[PDB]
Amino acid sequence: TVLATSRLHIEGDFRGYGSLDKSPPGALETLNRLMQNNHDEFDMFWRPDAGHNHTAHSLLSVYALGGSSADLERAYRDDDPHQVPIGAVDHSVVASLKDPRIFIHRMQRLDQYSNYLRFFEERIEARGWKAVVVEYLFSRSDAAEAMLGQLFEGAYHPLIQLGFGIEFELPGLVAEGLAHCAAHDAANIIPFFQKAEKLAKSGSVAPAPLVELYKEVRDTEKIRLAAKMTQGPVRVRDGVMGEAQDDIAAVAAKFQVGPDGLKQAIIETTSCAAYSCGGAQRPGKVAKVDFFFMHMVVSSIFLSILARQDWLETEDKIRLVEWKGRLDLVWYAASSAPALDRKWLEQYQPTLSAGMDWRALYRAVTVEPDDGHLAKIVRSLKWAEEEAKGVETSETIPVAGSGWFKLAQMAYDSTAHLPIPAKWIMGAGYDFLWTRVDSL
Amino acid sequence: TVLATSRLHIEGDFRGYGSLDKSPPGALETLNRLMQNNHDEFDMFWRPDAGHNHTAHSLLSVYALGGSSADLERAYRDDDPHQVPIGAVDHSVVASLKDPRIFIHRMQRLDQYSNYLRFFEERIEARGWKAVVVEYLFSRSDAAEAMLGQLFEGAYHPLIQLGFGIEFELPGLVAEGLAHCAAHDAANIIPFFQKAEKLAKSGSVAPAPLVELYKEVRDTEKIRLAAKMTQGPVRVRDGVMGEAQDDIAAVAAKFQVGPDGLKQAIIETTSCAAYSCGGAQRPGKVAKVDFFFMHMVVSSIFLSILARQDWLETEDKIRLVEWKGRLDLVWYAASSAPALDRKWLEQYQPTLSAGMDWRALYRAVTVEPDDGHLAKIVRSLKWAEEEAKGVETSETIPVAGSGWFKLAQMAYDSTAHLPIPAKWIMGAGYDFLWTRVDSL
Ligand SMILES: [Fe+3]
Ligand SMILES: [Fe+3]
Repeated sequence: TVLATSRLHIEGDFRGYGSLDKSPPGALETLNRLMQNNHDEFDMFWRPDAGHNHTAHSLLSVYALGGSSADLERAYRDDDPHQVPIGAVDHSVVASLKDPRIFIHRMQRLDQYSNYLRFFEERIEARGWKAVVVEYLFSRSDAAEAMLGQLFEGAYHPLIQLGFGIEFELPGLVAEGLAHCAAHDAANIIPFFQKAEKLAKSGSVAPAPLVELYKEVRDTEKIRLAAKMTQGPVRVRDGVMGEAQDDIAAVAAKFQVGPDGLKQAIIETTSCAAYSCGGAQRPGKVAKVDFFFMHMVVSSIFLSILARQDWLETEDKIRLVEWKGRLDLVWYAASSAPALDRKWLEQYQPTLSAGMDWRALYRAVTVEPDDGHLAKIVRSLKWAEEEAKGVETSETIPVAGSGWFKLAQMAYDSTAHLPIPAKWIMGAGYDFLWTRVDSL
Repeated sequence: TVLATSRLHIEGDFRGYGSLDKSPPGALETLNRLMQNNHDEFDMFWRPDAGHNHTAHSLLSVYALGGSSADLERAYRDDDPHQVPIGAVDHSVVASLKDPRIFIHRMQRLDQYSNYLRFFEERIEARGWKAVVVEYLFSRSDAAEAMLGQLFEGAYHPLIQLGFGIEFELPGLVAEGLAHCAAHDAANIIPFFQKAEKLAKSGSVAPAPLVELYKEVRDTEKIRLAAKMTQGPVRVRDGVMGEAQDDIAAVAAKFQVGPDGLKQAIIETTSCAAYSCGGAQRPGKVAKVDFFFMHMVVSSIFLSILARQDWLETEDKIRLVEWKGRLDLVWYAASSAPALDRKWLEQYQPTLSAGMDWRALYRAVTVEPDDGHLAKIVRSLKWAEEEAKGVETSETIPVAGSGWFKLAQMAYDSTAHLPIPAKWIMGAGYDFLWTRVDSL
């Protein structure tokens, strides 16, 4: 039986957070065709590590930046490597997932994506997508607490997938996000979240600004050196969580958001993530942006979007921002906690993007061969500028004002005209990775 | 203390199995300097999966094919991505490794490579490389039995590393190989070897020709479909061993070598591996060689070399070839057990390599940008021609005579002038991987 949920159709003139120029005629038709092909044909996971399908992200971000049909076609073709046949659905597995104990038991296995997708499309057909999201992420059941930890997995890819689904109110894409969240392999971050939150709610831990928690991670040798360069995509699971889970959980417990603090906590987390990207440069080297710090920035727009959902309690919004800010510390550790300095972004001189404004940089991004991360980071940075409107740099807000566009320029300048593997440095704290980077 | 073992000096006439032209003057001095630099500066593992450092393989193979200094420098620069800083040695761990229970206990952890290297260099300094290899692979201690399974790990890279060391009688390279063997992460192949051998020695399993065991793997649906395309580097651990270990153990138990069978078993295993490579083609597609089948052929020369060692008993030689032939069945399964047909290699018309002899193919391979697999597969095929001199195709020997060189031509034609990722098909049985291969 075909479900109306399985049909992804964007209609009306909503073109995304941080949108500037409207896409020219033809773009929406192209977007709907490609989003549906990707939905129907392709799995969420194309390899065991760092194998998230970015197709939907690249399409929606290029549309939000005002890309034409041909720019969307480029985005789709550039993500050919992310596109592999979707796994066969086992319909008796899908029936059995109604049982919360079987639902939980089958989580954290990549090969279950297509079974969770059918399950969530059926549930969303029966209830709204809103009711299903509350049931499976925010209802405090054993299932939903596991799902909430899973949401941040793999440097925030489930969060990003559900984010887009919620942003465009696309039921089928919300199903993609929930199924991604359920199936994502575990980095042993759930006990990090549980231990950090317990300490945070105990009354034994005084809050501290996030900027100081980045510093504690760097200054704490056991934590800074927990990850190893050659652990690659499993640095969090085998390093930070393997060796220092309790230690970094105690640091993370110090990130505590007051009941009126949701907006400021989004700016604080986003500003620190942006500081990460801009601030981890080396003397005598061209600017490069850390691949992981870039995921910390791209995911920030989805905290802003979830924050404006009327069906979601303020306390759940705050909880999302707390957990994201705490895992930002883990990703900072996994890059070997590089020294950050406000000087690099302040002093940065744009090259390829010299003299561009947002509209010209958006345009330049729509035509740039890329897997979608460029469009995603520049859109997050435009949105951050609006979120943090009238907030200036302070001891606790390291990036603000003209900083947001400067980082977008740096991300464009340091990735344009390069093959994918050369675009982003894979852990700015590891000295050896800077020997493969150009000297000024 | 500096060990004499730590210094790699290749001196004098010996230039490798299947060698033809002598390298011109200057090459030996370049080879010694680069082999030493790689030995002292770089780890064995540069990422957690498919992360083996091929630098020593690419150098020694290019030398054996008669490459000059410039060709060896090319080989070294092409393997730049394989070259990351060698791990800090813990000297108290090194002293503890003399205890066989601590030895066993720290096995199968990649980050121990440098610790096992220093241990094996100290032991080889004291006793000689030959005594240390017998002790740690062939003495049937607990440690040696675990090391013998590890030898075949990651599609034969420890076997290859040790093989080169034994071939050039290079103490320090023997130590690299034994340390690689100890540290390699486990794919759950040890229980496969144990189960297959217990069945073979039981008296209850009749021997069958290897080519009929490839057929049985293909024709047993539970074995053929155990591996999944998107399991990628972990198809063996999570697919063939995860789902079908007992099943494929029972097939592999039928490969049994009699006490006078060593030479014919090397020829049989090498011929079935070559047949894998040349025979897994598709109608209407350009020829491509499977990456894993290529590893099955390149490893085959090191069985021939181990077979000629005076210090190793015939029993042990026979046991190596048995285990290798049995695990070739597992790698065949992991590529989805593609249909094989002798017609493809029989009918193949060389393109780039048309009209070349071995000397000209060797010369062309010395200059081809590559990570070392091209030089390794063409040398194993030349050596296979020598090993199998006077053996013709039969019901059990599916490739012989002119087929060895014809496969070397196909490997050259199908990989030359392509970037590394386009060179070898990563599982010839998976229909989807052929949609990215050029049509005729
Ligand atoms: Fe990503
Ligand atoms: Fe290899």
